[PDB]
Amino acid sequence: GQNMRVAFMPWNGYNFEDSILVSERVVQEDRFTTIHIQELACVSRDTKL
Amino acid sequence: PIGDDEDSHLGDFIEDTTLELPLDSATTESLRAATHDVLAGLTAREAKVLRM
Amino acid sequence: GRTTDPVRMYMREMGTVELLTREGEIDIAKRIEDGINQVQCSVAEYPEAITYLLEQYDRVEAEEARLSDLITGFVD
Amino acid sequence: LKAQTKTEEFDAIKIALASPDMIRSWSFGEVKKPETINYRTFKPERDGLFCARIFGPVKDYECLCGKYKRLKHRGVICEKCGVEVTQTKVRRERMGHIELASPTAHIWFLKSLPSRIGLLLDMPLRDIERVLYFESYVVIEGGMTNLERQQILTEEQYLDALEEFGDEFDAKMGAEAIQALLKSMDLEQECEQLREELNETNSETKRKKLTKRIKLLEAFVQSGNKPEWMILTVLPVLPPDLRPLVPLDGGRFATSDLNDLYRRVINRNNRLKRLLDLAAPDIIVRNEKRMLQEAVDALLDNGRRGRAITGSNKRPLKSLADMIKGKQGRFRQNLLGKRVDYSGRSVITVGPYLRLHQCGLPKKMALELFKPFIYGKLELRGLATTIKAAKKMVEREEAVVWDILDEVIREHPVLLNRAPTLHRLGIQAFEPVLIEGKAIQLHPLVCAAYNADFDGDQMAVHVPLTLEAQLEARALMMSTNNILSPANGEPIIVPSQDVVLGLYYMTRDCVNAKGEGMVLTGPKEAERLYRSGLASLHARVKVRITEYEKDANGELVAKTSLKDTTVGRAILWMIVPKGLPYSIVNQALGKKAISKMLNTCYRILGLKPTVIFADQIMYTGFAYAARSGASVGIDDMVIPEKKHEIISEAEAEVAEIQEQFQSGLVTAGERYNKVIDIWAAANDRVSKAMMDNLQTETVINRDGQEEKQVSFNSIYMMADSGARGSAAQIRQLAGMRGLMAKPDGSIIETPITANFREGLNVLQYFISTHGARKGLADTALKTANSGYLTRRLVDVAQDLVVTEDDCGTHEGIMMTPVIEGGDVKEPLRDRVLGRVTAEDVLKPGTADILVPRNTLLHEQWCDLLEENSVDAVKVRSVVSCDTDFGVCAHCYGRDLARGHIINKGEAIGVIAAQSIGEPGTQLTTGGLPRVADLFEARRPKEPAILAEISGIVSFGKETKGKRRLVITPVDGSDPYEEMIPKWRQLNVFEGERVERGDVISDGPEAPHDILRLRGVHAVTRYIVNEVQDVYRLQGVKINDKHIEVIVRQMLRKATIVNAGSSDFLEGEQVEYSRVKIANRELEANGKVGATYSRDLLGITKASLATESFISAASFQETTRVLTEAAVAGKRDELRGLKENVIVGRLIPAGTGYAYHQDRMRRRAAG
Amino acid sequence: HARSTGSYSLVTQQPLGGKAQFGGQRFGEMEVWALEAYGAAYTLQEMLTVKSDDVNGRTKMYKNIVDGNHQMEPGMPESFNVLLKEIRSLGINIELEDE
Amino acid sequence: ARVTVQDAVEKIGNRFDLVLVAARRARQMQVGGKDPLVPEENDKTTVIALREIEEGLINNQILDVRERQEQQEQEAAELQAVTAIAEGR
Ligand SMILES: [Mg+2]
Ligand SMILES: [Zn+2]
Ligand SMILES: [Zn+2]
Repeated sequence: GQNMRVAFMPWNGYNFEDSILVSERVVQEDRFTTIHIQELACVSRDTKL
Repeated sequence: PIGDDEDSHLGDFIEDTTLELPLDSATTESLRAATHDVLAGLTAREAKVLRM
Repeated sequence: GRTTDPVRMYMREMGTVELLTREGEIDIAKRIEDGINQVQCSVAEYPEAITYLLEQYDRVEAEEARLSDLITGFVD
Repeated sequence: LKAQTKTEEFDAIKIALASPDMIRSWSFGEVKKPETINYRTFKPERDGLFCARIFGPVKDYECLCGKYKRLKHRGVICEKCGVEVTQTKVRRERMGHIELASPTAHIWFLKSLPSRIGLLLDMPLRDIERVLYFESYVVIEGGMTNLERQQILTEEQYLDALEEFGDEFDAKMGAEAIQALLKSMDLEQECEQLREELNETNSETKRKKLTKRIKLLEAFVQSGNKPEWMILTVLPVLPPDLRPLVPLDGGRFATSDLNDLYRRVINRNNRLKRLLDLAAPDIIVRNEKRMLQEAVDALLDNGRRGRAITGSNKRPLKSLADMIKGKQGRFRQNLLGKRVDYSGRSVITVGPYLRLHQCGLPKKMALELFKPFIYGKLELRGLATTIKAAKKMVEREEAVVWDILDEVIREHPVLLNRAPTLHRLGIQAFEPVLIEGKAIQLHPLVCAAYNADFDGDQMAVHVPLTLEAQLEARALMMSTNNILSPANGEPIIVPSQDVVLGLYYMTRDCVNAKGEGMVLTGPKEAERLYRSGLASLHARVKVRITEYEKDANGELVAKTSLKDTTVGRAILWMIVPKGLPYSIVNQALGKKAISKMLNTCYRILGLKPTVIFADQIMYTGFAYAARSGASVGIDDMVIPEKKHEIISEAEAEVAEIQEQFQSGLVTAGERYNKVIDIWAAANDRVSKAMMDNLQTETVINRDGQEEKQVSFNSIYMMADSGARGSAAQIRQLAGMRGLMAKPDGSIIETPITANFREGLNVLQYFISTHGARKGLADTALKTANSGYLTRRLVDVAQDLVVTEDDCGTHEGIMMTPVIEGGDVKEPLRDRVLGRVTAEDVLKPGTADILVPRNTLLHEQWCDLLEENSVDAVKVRSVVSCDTDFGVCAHCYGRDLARGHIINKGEAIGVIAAQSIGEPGTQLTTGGLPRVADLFEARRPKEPAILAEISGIVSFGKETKGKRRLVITPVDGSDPYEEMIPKWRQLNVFEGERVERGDVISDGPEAPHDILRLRGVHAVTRYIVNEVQDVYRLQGVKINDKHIEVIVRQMLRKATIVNAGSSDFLEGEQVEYSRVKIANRELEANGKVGATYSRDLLGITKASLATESFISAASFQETTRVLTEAAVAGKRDELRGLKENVIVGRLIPAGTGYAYHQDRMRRRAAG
Repeated sequence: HARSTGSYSLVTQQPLGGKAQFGGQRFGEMEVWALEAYGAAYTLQEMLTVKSDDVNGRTKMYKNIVDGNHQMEPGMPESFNVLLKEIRSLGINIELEDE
Repeated sequence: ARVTVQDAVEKIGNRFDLVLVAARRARQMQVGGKDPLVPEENDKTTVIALREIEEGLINNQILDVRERQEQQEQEAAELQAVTAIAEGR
């Protein structure tokens, strides 16, 4: 994963239980972004028709 | 029985393809209004001939 | 004695009867011959059994039936 | 008025044995062939398990041959192959049959534990089976010769007997024999004869069995079932669509297991007819008959003989019994669960901006959820031509649909639910707020009710389709409408963590800070002083405030004054609505206090102001906690400076005692105890060291040299406020943590010397690991235990609902404070709160009635009783309620999410069980199994024996296994002598008088005793006090009520003593009995009234007895229940919750109570 | 996941995802109890009848939802309806009395 | 929106029968046979009905009365229609 700047302090209850409040700097830098590779299939079968 | 050892068993996953979707069933009921109004549009005899 | 599971209650129930001697088979078969031929003879002694066969063959040559549905063939 | 013939809205249900002709009545054709489908054209072979003629057309409104394909031709039976062209659904309906050649026993009535054919004929099981397998001959209608009727013979015996008696003697074998037995049976004659025999001889062993059997007989007679029907002449076949052959991908077919079985049965049966027409020898046809019996049995219920296996697969084929029973213990689909449309779910987030009456919902989710509403509303306004085009629009997600969605969402509530549903608050209604994202936003204050963390917990959403559901959700399931736990009147909306740290940090006072000792006009300029940075949030300051008191009659008094308070408290006071006094906010505001604030506010201003108040409290809590800059560093945790010294001294003690063991001054075990004691004491010392330090060590100066107050340190504020953390965990952070104990439970004498702030080495951590694993394991286990407990509880209560308004009985239990040991483990005010007085109570002087008769005691009444010294109040309870088949609201109490008295029709049994069950995860002989034992009313291991009757006692006889105890009453006789084993140390004085229910020994006692000897109120008191002793010791708040309703359900059954209507020893409903004796005291017999004795049945035992059999089939063993009901021809009228839930109609409670009532009275009347 | 009206199981008519279009959430015994504790009868009925198990009620509902009428004409759940046939398939006669 | 139903609960005591009555009325509005007795805020029939309960102008008594009256309002219309059915004899 990726290390990053963290501050411990309640921020307007947005961190309420375990909840995590992250800046836009992270989503902009595309660091925590992930690439998914999905394999999709198409089957050509034989029906009595 | 399929995986998980659970009550999931093969047949429980076999979907009914013979049923019709409600999304279409509402249209089948709606078309009957459309052709009805549109048939109210023509002359009574044209409507009789077309309905026939 | 009864363990349930009818495989057993069968397997044991049949095992009582003793195997036949090579002669006993002939004895039994002879008894068969006696019985049968008895009923055949009893059939031959009935007038209606004859007259019926005649009435049937009159329908055989009349094309209302076939020779296969009456006789399987004679002693010939 | 012609009653009816065809479909109506049906009531009750009936169950009984099936006649051959009745079986045929269902059957629309006889399946004559094992074949299924043609193998090429997949059409059904005629007269087979799958058939068009007998059952139904393959495709909708079309004949098999294909002649009539038109929807017009409908009631037409085709000339080619008769198939009436009708919907394919009828192939899911129409049943069938098979005519069996040889008679066949129905395995459910052969192998049921009390074998029905067996006890009906008064014949043993092994005999009957021995007869069924052709292993022996049995007599029928023996007549007068040599032999009994039920007597069993053998080959040779039967032969000899027959040789002696040709006629006037009868014996058969096989299924035909048992059938002949059952058919020849005359029940009435047996009734007469058995009544006589009952009346003649006097022996317990005789007339016990006698009366049991006659009762059984006459019951079976009154049923309408004739014994012959236990033997199947005809075998019904289940509709094909319920056991489908339906194809799959790759041209592969999949079919149920009922086809293998049915096919087998058909095969063997037909082969039997064949063997009959071939005149086969006896042995062969016998083998075939047996095989047929086995096949049929395997079809009905498999596993009671051979466990037959499916084709090519080892796994035993599933029979009809397994089809009914289901799986997962006892779960019948309306139990385990059911899939539901118009729903969704996802990960959840915070959303503090939300009001507590609402919540966030993902856009896309709301779109897909409300899709039909969106369509209809789209074309209602005219944006879409037809429904099709509407679908195209929402599918394209055109910009115009979002507004329409905003329309359909507005006043339309949605239901939110979590995974571990325990109490009713597990599901709550909210107003949807459209949010961009895939996550569900859930209001923080409600996070307590769900027990939901933010660590990835998911929530599910359901849409209240029907109008009634919308209003139900809004007026009941709504968040704002439940602010109070149903278990106790304390608010469940209590602020959680961040917010309470905010309000705590706000109101608090440091010794010196900006604006110290100044004065301000009002909270406005106090806040204005703070925000500008001129004054500090916490400083001691006098400010003028205007507080209101509503103490006038329905009217707010206004008064002003200069209060000595802090800046923060002044700022916070702005929020506090109306008639609340300033005192409430003048304190330090801990979690408890901040809760009591909301509480008082609710018991003063009402609902709405409490709601808005709570909201504001959350908002300000978050804001000021944010501004606070509260954080946690490594230096925030302070270790005692004297720690190492305590460690070393306590470490000297161990070598002291060690040297003593070396010299032999002390034994090994005593040494162990010594060292363990010194280490424990050490831990206590370091704990109370770091506590004092971390707590008061802040030393600060005001205008002088020095002074010291409670610390402003972060971790302390967190633990002290109640936001999170506690002395226990803080102790483990700074000071050493405990001593650990090996899995055996032997506690290690080398405790963990280090802590988390310091490092733990290899050993210490390894030793901690076991504690961790046992922790997770134990907790994860107690969750399941709790679940099982709640299950038994709801099963035993359920249908108990408030029905009648007031039974009007002076009866009730005496409510005193708990007063255990030293001072007051729980007050009187809490025990009597929200309850209703049985009768008026006095002052020290009398003819002054404070609380009249029966009145709800609310906060004012209870404080009025607190003003006066009254220590004693008699209170109406649900256990003593005179109302039969339910509780009157006047008996129950006011408790609910609302402060008003309990509503008519609310189902209390359920909520009671839920209330008892929710805390059950928080419970540690004692413990949770102790609770389970209590409700099960299990007699303990080493109990105590109470005195049977009052009066002087003495020790009788001598030692054999027991030394008899002879009781001697004052007036009445003294036949009573109890045999008490003398190897148990006694208590009772040989020369003293003992009241009934005194201590004749020590140890716990079975509540059966307490009920019988000490009385009903006594036993209910014992149960409630003991279970409350278990919960309260853990810190769990549960009102006595719920426990009391469970208790009432426990004692529902009682055993009669006297006679004059029903049987002597019968255990029966005290409702039935009390209603019958109250009715028999007048009219009828002048007074014949029979005495009973209250019985105590355990919860799991009392759950067994339910009128409705459909209900019993749910949680009990299905196989037995269905039979045992079917023999008596039991008629289930519904009337309960569970049954109506299964059958799928409105619940006879809640909203539906207006239905079932207006019905129930219409029934059995004009 | 979200679902309004999807496919249905053949053996017993119940919501089942066949398209990767997900079957609805499972409403269990505990959730049912949660409804029972409140006074909501109609929410429960609509939950286990029209929204799920009723082969008629679902569609008859849908038409009303789009028509702008919120009601239900519940009928009998297909589960219990099958249970009747399974019980009656044995030597047990189960009937529905009165009116 | 209606945040708390407490006021309606004040107007009719039972609180389940509140749901029932408000339901019936909300239906009277939703399948239109009638119009609101109080200004619609864009509130759906669900909430409008509750507002009608809170104002004390709608409850079980009032509804039953109105309906009973309407039965005769129709009887008056069909008065000459059904009496023309004398062919029954
Ligand atoms: Mg969690
Ligand atoms: Zn045909
Ligand atoms: Zn009562």
